[PDB]
Amino acid sequence: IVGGYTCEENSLPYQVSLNSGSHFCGGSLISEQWVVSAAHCYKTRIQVRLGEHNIKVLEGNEQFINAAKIIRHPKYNRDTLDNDIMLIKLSSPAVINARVSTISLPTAPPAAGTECLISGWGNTLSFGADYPDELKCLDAPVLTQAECKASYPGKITNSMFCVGFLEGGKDSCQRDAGGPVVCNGQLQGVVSWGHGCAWKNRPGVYTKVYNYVDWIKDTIAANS
Amino acid sequence: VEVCSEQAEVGPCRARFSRWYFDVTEGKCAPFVYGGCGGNRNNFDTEEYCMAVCGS
Repeated sequence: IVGGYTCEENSLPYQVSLNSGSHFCGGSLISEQWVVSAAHCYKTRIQVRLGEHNIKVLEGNEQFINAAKIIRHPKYNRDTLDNDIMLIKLSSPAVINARVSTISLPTAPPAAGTECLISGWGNTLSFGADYPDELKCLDAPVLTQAECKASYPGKITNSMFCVGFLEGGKDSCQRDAGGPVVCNGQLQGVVSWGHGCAWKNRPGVYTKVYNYVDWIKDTIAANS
Repeated sequence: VEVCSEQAEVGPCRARFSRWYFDVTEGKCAPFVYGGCGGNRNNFDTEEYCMAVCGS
């Protein structure tokens, strides 16, 4: 998160991180045994941590669970980043409480202009790198999917939409990918890609989760 | 066939993968942050695969 601010402890009980040695992506706890992330965060072997706030200063209340299945969207395309979404099934169901909890699936597509919360432990600078330890937050509006394809000509697909500021200075960054964007209390997108971090006229591109509530639901029933 | 002189590229996506690129000007491989998607072929999983393909 560039230009954002530090979240208060507990205020995102759904924000989850993916690990194999180090923190490489974020995630969203959507059901006791399921997490939603981006498909370019795929790794054969992932350990999902939950309830985290300071990544390198833990307290007793976090939860470490190894992924027991990692399913990427059948129509994921590595070059164009089409259908950049993926799910993770946790080997043990999460204990849901005041610091680990689920997020509702989106009941409608993201309205352009709507304010959303985007989070994750991603890089704080646009020039250079500074990966923070305390979870960061950013308040940003959905933008019209006409300015989104103006920013990135010929590279938007039916799965993507833009959030952020066209001026620049505020965005998600490397390590935020797969993390949540939550609008009016439900999960509207997964951070995916962007040319740079918070550059002028290049806002973050995110994955339209609403287009996947059917597939996400069949996948949980064919692996239960 | 000669990508070892290409820059280390993070790419458009936004993971943090630890990868390796061959640094042409110090004659060894070094690490860089890779988004997970896009980039160039001067990008390898281990410091050893990197040296085996472009070492001196």
